[PDB]
Amino acid sequence: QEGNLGLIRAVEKFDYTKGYKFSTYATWWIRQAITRAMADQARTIRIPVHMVEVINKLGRIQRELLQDLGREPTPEELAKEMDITPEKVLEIQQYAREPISLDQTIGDEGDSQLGDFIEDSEAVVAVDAVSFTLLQDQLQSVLETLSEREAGVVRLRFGLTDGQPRTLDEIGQVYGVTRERIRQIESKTMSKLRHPSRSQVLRDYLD
Amino acid sequence: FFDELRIGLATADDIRNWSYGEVKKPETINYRTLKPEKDGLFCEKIFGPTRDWECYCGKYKRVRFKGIICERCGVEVTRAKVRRERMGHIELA
Amino acid sequence: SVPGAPNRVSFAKLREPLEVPGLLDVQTDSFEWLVGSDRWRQAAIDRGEENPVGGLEEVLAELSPIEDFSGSMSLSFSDPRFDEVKASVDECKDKDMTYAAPLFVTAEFINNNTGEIKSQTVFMGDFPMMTEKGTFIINGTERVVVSQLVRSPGVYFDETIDKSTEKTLHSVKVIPGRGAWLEFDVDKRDTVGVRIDRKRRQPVTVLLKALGWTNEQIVERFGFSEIMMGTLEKDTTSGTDEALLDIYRKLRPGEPPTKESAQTLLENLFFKEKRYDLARVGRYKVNKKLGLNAGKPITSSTLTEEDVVATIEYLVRLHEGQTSMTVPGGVEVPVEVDDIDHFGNRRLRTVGELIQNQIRVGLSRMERVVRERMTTQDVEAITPQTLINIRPVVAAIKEFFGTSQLSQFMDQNNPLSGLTHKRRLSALGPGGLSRERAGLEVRDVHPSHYGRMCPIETPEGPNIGLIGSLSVYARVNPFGFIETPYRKVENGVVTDQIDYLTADEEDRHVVAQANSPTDENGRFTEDRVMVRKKGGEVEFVSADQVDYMDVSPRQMVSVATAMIPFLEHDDANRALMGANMQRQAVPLVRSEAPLVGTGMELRAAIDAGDVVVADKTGVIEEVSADYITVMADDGTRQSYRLRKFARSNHGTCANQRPIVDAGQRVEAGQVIADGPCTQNGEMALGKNLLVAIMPWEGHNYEDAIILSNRLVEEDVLTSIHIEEHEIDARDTKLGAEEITRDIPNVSDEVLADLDERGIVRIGAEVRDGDILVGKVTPKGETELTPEERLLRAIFGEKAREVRDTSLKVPHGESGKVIGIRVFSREDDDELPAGVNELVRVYVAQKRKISDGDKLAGRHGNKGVIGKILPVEDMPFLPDGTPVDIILNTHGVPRRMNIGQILETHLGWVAKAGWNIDVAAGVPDWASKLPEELYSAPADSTVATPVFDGAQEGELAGLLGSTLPNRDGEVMVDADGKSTLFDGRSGEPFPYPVTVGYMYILKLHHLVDDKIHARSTGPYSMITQQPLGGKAQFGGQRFGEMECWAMQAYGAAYTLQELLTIKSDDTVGRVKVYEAIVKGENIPEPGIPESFKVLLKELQSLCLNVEVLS
Amino acid sequence: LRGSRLGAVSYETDRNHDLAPRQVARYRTDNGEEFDVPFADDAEIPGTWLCR
Amino acid sequence: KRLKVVAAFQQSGNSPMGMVLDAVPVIPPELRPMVQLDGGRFATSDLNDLYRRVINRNNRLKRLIDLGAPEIIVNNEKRMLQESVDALFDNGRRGRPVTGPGNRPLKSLSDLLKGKQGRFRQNLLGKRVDYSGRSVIVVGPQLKLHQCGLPKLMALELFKPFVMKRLVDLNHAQNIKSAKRMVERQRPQVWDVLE
Ligand SMILES: [Zn+2]
Repeated sequence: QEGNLGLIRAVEKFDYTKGYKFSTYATWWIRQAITRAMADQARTIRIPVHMVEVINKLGRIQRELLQDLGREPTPEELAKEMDITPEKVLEIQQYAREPISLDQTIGDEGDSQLGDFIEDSEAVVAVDAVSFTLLQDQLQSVLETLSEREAGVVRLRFGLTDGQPRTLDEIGQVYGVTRERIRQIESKTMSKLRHPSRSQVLRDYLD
Repeated sequence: FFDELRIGLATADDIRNWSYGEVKKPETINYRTLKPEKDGLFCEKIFGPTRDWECYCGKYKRVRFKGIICERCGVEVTRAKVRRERMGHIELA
Repeated sequence: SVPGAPNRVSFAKLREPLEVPGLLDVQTDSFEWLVGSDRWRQAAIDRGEENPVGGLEEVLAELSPIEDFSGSMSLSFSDPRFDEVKASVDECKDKDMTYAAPLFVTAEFINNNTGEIKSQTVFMGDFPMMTEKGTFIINGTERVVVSQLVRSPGVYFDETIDKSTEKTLHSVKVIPGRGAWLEFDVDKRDTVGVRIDRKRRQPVTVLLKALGWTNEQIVERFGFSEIMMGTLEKDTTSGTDEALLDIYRKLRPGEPPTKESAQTLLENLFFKEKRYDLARVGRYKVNKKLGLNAGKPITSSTLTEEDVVATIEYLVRLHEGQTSMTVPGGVEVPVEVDDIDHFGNRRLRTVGELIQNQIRVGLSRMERVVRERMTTQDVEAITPQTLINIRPVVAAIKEFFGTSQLSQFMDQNNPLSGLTHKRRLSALGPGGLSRERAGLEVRDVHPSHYGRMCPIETPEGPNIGLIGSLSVYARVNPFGFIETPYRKVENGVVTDQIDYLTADEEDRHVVAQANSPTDENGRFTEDRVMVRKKGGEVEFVSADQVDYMDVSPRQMVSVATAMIPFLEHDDANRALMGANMQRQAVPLVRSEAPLVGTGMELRAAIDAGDVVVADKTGVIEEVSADYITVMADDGTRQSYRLRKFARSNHGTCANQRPIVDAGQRVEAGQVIADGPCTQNGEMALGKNLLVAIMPWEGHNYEDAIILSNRLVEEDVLTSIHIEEHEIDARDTKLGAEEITRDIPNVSDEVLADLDERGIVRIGAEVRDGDILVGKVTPKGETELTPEERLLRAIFGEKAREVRDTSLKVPHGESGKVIGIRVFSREDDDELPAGVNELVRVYVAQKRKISDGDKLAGRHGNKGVIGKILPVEDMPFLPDGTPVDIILNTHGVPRRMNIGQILETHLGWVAKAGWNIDVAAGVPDWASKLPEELYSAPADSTVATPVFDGAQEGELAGLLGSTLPNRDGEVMVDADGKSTLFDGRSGEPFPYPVTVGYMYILKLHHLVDDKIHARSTGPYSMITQQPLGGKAQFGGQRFGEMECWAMQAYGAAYTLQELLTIKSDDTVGRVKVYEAIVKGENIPEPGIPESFKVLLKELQSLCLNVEVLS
Repeated sequence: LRGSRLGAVSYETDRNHDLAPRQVARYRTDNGEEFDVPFADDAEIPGTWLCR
Repeated sequence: KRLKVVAAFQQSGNSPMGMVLDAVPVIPPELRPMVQLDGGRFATSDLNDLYRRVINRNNRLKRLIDLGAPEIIVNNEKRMLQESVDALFDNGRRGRPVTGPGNRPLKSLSDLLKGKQGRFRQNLLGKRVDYSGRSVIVVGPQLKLHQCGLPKLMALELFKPFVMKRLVDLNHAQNIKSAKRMVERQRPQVWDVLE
């Protein structure tokens, strides 16, 4: 079908006035269309035309240069003729990789599958889901309620109550004080809270 | 609550309704940067975000916003579990 | 025979006329044949063979000469060469590279159009040369090749009856080495319908007409049969072209027939070597079965039309039922139906032929590629090196070892296990009985197994029968048929001529049993002798009728089964179980040879290759724990390195230690060092300890075992186990992975035993979850939660952008680090692509016996350890010595293994010396006892050969003639029983109990590595279910029968909890866990992921599955 | 082995009683159908959209 | 027989239009995920391939109608589209099955539930469970009929959540994580709570 598309595009350019045959001109366009399609959608991961081009160059050179020495060329030999450095060659080789299917059966039987033993790195762990809540019930609830307005700056500074962290002046103007006053009260709060007498309870989460 | 399970023959309108987007392009994931494409089989706009309450363009990344559809890339900030709950449809020629 | 064999008195009454041959000849000789070593040709020539050819030389001679389409130029191969192995065995194994040596084949090129010729060597890859111990080393792992049992090529006459019409029909199935098979037939309607292939059926008369023979020729030779009389007039065809064209259309319908291609195609599939081939064995079998080419060594290896008409003639004679027939020109031969499981046509292909098949396939593909590449190149500057591309042969050889089901990890659980793995025979694998089918009929014993394949040793799983070990005396004929030795006998006299016989050639004669009596000269004492007979049956015959005899009583049993004392007193089932379990015995810290055993224990060690032996007579110069040195008698110095605390494939310790001292004059073939399970060069798989047979408070109920705490105090049954952990640092797209001491989010005390380069110190003790190698990897996730921001701002841990993905000890393993190895790309180590560094850490640990461990004897009496009791709770003899083990009485008779009682009694007799007085001559019960057995000292060792052991009368006399202890008294009476005092209450037991010394093993099915359990942890991604298996937190499976049991109980709620909350309810698991932690009420389960996924699948199939309420 | 999903998990405080103000727009389509999209407080008013 | 077939549609509400498709649904991606394994390997289910074979053949057809190609070209394209959709829904019931690299037929949607594997026959008959353990069994003659002996380590690790709850309840740990870490190394003062 792609060859048919190439034939169509060839016929919209074949020119009798030059005296050439239709086959001679149309072969080039047929090859163009077929190769463009075969390089554009022959992989599950689309390596673009310019990248699959260099991939084919590397493949052909690796296949051909073996006869010169009787070995499969390594990055040194490949780079010596690809006009590119070894690290880029390694990147190209990695880029040419293709994905395998999960449905392959492993274990000398048609019972298990390649995919049963995939451990999830994103799966929620219940304990952490609990722990954070406890922290939310220990940090925000107790330790915050010890300095009134002096602790109020922490609510806005770190955005614990909304999630939006605030700059100094931005929370100095909600009250009637300058940004440096906010910095000063924040320093007072940091010095008082950082002391071990209160940090002993809060430290054990990641001590 | 479960009382009985009906199995009908789905029509075209039901298939259209089941899908929040149409797959108009055959790529799965970008070979570089390893992210879904704008109209591929894994697009975030159709099946939802891959990161919990995040956005493709990064303009929205917090539970502060949920249910909001981004105005520049179309991904709505919501839990990543929707990627196993939403379907897509292909309109045949 | 063996210079260093410890003196072990034997109860043997018969004499050995043939010493046990090498126990690894089957592997080494086959490999030597494959490589064509001159040291194999020297032996092959002695067999009266002229110009013998090696297997690889045969593969090359197959493609010699080569030609193209028009025969303008010819190629040739010859003379394979081997220079030397790349590196040593130890270096090859420690550098996890592949053992191999280069292979060079001299190629030649001839130009027919010009007469120009040339030749040169061609590098044809690296061939994995075998080691001395009959194993290969690939990628740092030791592997073995197990033979494959298959059906030999030939003619298979067969018969079957019809259920409906009670008519019998015959067939002749022919299976070739390669190509398409064919089979004759005699239908119930007398139509002799051949099925030439998977294509359809037609009368054989057409098959015969299509090639040469006309209508009037068939009457010349078959004018004495009824079926062909009818067939020659039922059919109607006189034109050879029609018959040829008819068979052409039926073979390949829809193709254009031609009058010449009709003969061309039929000749291209039966009578040409390039498509259809019968190996050297196939022609031999067909010729002798039908009497063709009598005695001719002709090299033909493909069908001959004479043999086809001979086959139909044989079928005709068999259908009539005549006893014998004769082909005009051949020799007279008998007529009978052939057994298909009989070892006269079942043959084993060994390592040599298994490798040769892959070499042949690779060479064929290479020949295809070269015949393609030939066309483009010129005819003056071309050379074989330019033509040839060695890729396929090397790739196929490398694919064979790493992927073939017949290349197996060697069972290095103990020397005996490895010895009996190299000699294993397998019916499964490619080219054999498909595992899916696994016919139940072929598994049973056939009367030809005697002396060739052990009937007792088989796996107890579904592979029963299909796999068995080779016999002790068996050797493989060059054709692949197992021979066995027999003593030639004559007119009432046994001769000294021992001849190896095959099954078929043995079937012609009469073979007598070994135990039968003979005089000093060799005459048979008894008039009537019990012998075997052609039907594979046991009969009695007079002296004149006998024609052969077995070589020794042990001939029919394998090496492992031979090491079970008093085997003949044990049923086949328990003997099989004991033989299987003897291969599961883990070596102990200190080995002890059995007090009572067979005469085999010696050889089974020496031939196992795990004992260092002297290569030359001389004197030991200096001895050290790490290596030994010896000075030969011809001014030569040899040095042997001893392995120390090396890991085996299965995790055990492959330790070695010396047994000689400086200034000791050793002899050739004398053990110098012991293997894991060895003492003084004798196999030591377990410990001999005091046992009393009696029930005891139910702690040993239902075959459980009870142990004295002594066995734990003095480490009698302690074992060393070494695990091997790995981790590789490799690059990523966000950054490289680094190995360092420092890792985020840990205390400095966690890194106590970590080097500056991250790896733990040698000798440091590692607990569960400890750090073995610190390895940080890029993370790059900067937007932390505001609470974490606040906490990290409060304290000094400001921020980091990397993970703590260090290597940690598995949850359940512990020990001391005994070694570390590091491979780095910095020095161009052969790290597989995509890896920068790799580190291996060895963690070794001692294991004392404990509750739940498994111990078994040599007679299939395995049991778990129900209780370990203090030394003061054990029953003790009057002298005060407590018993170590006590076994339940009720298990002995019903399980039906009385050999253990005799083992215990003879063990007691051996432990305490015995002496029999001679006043009124020798006692009657000791009439035949050898002189050396009259008196022995204490702590002696005795040998009881299998099928020639101590009869119960002699053992009863020995029990009655025991020596006293230090106090001048006997604790065990003449009946093998002794009084015992209860360790708890102190009162003597009301009745005497039987006591002695039993040799018990420690099985690798330990409790230390089988206990596992899970509360909550990792899951599976796709299925959202907890994962299982070897990994930590391996969850359990709630199958279908469990659901049925719960349903039968009416447990609706518990079933729902086990199916939703605890398996795949993602939103329910967290809520249940937090409710438990808070102590709140468990929420009701939600919709499981399984149902949701099923609904989504059915929706994807355009089915509108809508839930109703 | 460990598998990845090109994603991540977070557990911060969800809620509904406190929310950012949506700005709801509706789009008519060339096939005759209409759809709705809620946008953020930025008060943006996109003129064109690609619908389900 | 034809009545027994047709009467199903009669008065059943479902019109026969269902068996002619104007749009083919796409199963959610997570059931056909694109997983990055160790070392950069990617793995993806065969469905992703089959779906592409549709989206390609459809797309090109959308082009061929635009160009007004001859009847033969468009007829062939529509035949390939029908064959590709048939392979997508249930492979192998017509012609030879579509195969991937090597020699193996791809698994279609119908193969997800019809064969030996799949939901109905394989995945719905049992599943793995948490809060469970396994070990060898030995004879306890000192046990009452309603008693069984459990190893200390197995019982502790299996009751871990209850152990932490009680430990934090009795002020042995200041928070859940502290109790968890204490139990990880089996501190001596937890057995009195486990019992
Ligand atoms: Zn966005």
